[PDB]
Order: sequence, then structure tokens, then C-alpha cells
Amino acid sequence: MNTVPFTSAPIEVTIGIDQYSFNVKENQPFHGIKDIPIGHVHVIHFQHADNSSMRYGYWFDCRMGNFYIQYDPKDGLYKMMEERDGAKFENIVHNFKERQMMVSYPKIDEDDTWYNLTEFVQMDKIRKIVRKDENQFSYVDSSMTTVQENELSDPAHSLNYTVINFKSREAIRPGHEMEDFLDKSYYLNTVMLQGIFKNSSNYFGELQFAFLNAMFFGNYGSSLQWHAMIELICSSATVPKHMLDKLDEILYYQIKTLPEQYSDILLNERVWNICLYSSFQKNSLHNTEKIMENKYPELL
Amino acid sequence: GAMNSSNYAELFNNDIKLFVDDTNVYRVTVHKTFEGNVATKAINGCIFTLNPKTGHLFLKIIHTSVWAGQKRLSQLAKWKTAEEVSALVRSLPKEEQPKQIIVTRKAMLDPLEVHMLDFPNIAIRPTELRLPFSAAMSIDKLSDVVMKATEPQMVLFNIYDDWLDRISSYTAFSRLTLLLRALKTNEESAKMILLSDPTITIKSYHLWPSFTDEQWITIESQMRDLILTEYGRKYNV
Ligand SMILES: CC(C)CSCCC(=O)Nc1cccnc1
Repeated sequence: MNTVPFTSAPIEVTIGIDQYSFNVKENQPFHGIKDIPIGHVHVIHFQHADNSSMRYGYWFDCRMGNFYIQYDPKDGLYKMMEERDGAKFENIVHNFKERQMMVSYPKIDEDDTWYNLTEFVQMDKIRKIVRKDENQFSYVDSSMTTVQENELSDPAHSLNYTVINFKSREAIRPGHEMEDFLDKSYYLNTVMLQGIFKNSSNYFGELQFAFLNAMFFGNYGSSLQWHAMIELICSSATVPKHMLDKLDEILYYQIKTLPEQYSDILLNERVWNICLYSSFQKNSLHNTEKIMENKYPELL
Repeated sequence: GAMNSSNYAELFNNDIKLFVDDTNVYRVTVHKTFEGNVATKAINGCIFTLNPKTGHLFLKIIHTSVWAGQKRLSQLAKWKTAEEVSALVRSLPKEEQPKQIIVTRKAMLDPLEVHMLDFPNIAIRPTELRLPFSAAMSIDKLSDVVMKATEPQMVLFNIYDDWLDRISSYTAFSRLTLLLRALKTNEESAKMILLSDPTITIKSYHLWPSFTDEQWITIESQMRDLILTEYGRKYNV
């Protein structure tokens, strides 16, 4: 179990850690988050009390270094930093734990939610979507645009998700126009899985990362990416059976975790109705169809 | 975006454009089977691809053999249309290729866009105009070449005959759309109007009769009357 200490909390802020959130008052003696499960990526995120504009946060993996948070009064945000002096860091954490000034990652033993949402998400792949090679952790916020959004403007601050475009030469083989547009299996299996992602685990990792950025930061381009990666699978007649079964589990846990009151903005009616009721895979997502019908029957 | 009454003069500017109408591509007769079920029999069809500025019509005849052994023919017909329009564009010299292609039915947008990916600078546009190009098969010479075809064939016509020697392309298109709207609303009456008088003939190299300017005014008035007539007979007004 690892710890992310905070130097202090000088401004009032709602802090998230994965699917959990707590309120810290301005200058309230707060010294970080302990008991963070090892073995998963994590995200620590922020919304200031005085400007709910800009949710922002950091993806990290405690196995890759000792990380802490420190507020910067010039740039006006809580920043993640790495401490290279391991003995300094352990000494800092032990003192903060002795004074009991940290919140405990509040995981229920029965509960696999976070594993289920991050099963295929790897830090190394996050760092290729979010390019800032001098840091071991990755910053994301509400406003960052994707490479594909930038084609339709600062490249260093972009989300480099894999571009998916159903009316593109990459997606459509010359001479197979109708076939490839109506059945996207060659684009899914040959172009994307064999060619770009290499395997379905990397595809699911990017899909899951896109969903989490949409949910935690309201990042619109991430929501677009999540839906495009669902639609590409659902619109393929030929999908390995293990991928369909895994997709059903992935989406089930995403829909289960989504705040009921954000469904209007985070769920695309057209994609979901097409995927569950019209697509080739309309009968392959039983768990997802059941939770959607019981939790969001309005959208459908 | 979409072509409508507001941007109507754009049709007659000097940017090459084509209308594509697919309503006569897949044509069937519905009939009873010996067991009392219903079946369809396809008949030859055509793509109607028209330059509204010059009157040049590229009539691609769709022979019934293209449907043999195929499923979902109404969907296939849109893709076959888009395949043939793309092939036509590729066949034309670069300086003759269109800048825009306007489809008369919105269901042609995605098929045509996908077939024209190699031409990113050709705009594929819908229209809000309800153009009467389905009535092309009421022009006797067009219907004749389609029905007689024994294989796929492209035939080139000028749908304006020689009108552009005397009138502008705006006026020629307005005459064409009026004639076609009339043929669509009451084919029998429209054709009676066009041929009632035996002394006005259709030249061998023309589609419509050789009316003088004054006779075209009478004709056009008779077509408007017919369209209004039928509009009453219909709605009881
Ligand atoms: C009384 C003194 C010995 C500190 S004990 C309070 C532990 C704590 O810091 N909880 C907390 C909860 C939410 C946000 N920030 C902090």
C-alpha cells in the first residue's frame, strides 16, 4: 500500500482519488492519501471550490516512483512531483502518518470496481497518449483536445488517441467500399488490432482510459474516442468471441460507475441505440444491455 | 451544405457541377406467383447525371443482370450508383471533373462520399429542392434506350436540345424542370400537350419538339395549367 503525500492544502478543493472524492477546506491541515492499492494505475484529481472550471488531475502508478502533490501559487494548481530521495520521502510519510493527517484510500474488500475499470490500462500506454516524457505521471484536464479534434491547437498539450474515422481511406479498401463501410471487420481486425494496437488488450486499455478521462474530467474528445471505439466493434460482423465477452464486462462496469446525473452529456444516444439494437453485436452485450435498460431507459 | 431556393443561381455559375438522381436505378414490377405469393421482377434502370449549366446528361443504363444473385437490392442500388458516378468522374479529364456533386436524395450522401474518398476536393451536397428527375423515363427516347439495352451502357445526351443558342441556362433548367414536373404529375396530359400538333416534330438528334420561342410560351403555359389543374383534382380545390 503506497502513499501520495501533500505538502499542504492552501486552497479549498474537492480532491478525487479514483472513484472516490473528499472536500478539503482552505488551509485545513491535510497531508495526503495513504493505503493506495499497489498493482493498478490511479488518478488523483482536483476541482477548485472557487472555479469549477477546469477539473484536472494526474495518472500515476506508485511502482514507478515516489510521487507527491504541492500547490503552486503562481500557476494556481496542485502539481504532482516526483521525490528522488527515497529516505527523505519515507521520513516525510511516516511523520504524516504518525500525526494521522491523511485520508485512507477507502476500498471495500468485496469491491473490484477499480480493477474492472482499469483492467487493461497501463501507465506506459497512458504516457504515449499524454506526451511529457520528463515525468513518470501524466496530467489531463477538462479542456485538452485530441489529435483528431486538432485536425478538424497546441500539439504538446494534446491527447494522442488513435484516430478512428469511418469515412477515411484507412477504413475503406478500394473496391470494397460498400462492404467495408457496412461491415467494419477489416478496419477493426486488420488495420486496428493487427496493425496499430497489436492486440485486443491494448485496444481495451485505450477505450477504458478514454472513458475514465471523459468521466473524471468531462473531457469531450475523450468521450468521442470512447464511443468511436465501441462503435467500431459493434459495427463489425466478425469479432473474436473473447473480445465481445470482455467488451460486455468493460461497458457494464463503465455504465454502472457513471453518475446517473451525467448520463445526458456523457452518453451518445445514436451510438448506444445502434450498438444495442441495430448493430451486428446487438445480441452480444447482454450484461451491458440489461444495465442500460434498467438505469437509462430514457436515452433508449 | 445543402442546395436550396436561396443559393439557386449557383447552379448556373462557371464551377462544374453535376446533379445525380438515383430514383430510376432499381426498378421492379410487383406480381403474384403461382402459389399466390408476391414477387418482383427487375427491369432495366438508369442513373441520371446532369450538368445543369450545359445540359450534358450522362445516362448510365443499369441492366438487370447487375442484380442477379444479389441481396438487399435497394441498398445495393445506392452503392452501385455511387460506384458508377465515381467511375465517370475518373474517366473525365481533370479540367472536366466536377467541383461539386449534388445528390437529389440524402440516402446517396454516404455511398457517394465513400466512393469519392480519392477526391477530397469534390464537395458532395444534398439539396432541399424536390426536383422531378424521376420523370426522366417519361422522355420517350430515354426510356427507349434504357429498355432496349442488353448490357451495361453509357449514353450521352444534351437534355436542353439546342435551347442554349436562344436562352440562358437558368431559363433552360426552369423549362426542363417544368416539363418534368408536368410529366410526373400527369404523364398522359403532358405528352398530349407536347405532341398534339402534328406539324411540330422532334429532330432525330433531339429529345423535345422544335418549338418556336412563341410556341414555347404557349407550351409552358399549358404545362403550368396542367400542374395547377392536377393540384386541384388532387386536393379538390
Ligand atoms: C484532528 C487532527 C489530528 C487531524 S485528524 C483528521 C484526519 C483528516 O485529515 N481527515 C480529512 C478528511 C478529508 C479531508 N482532509 C482531511
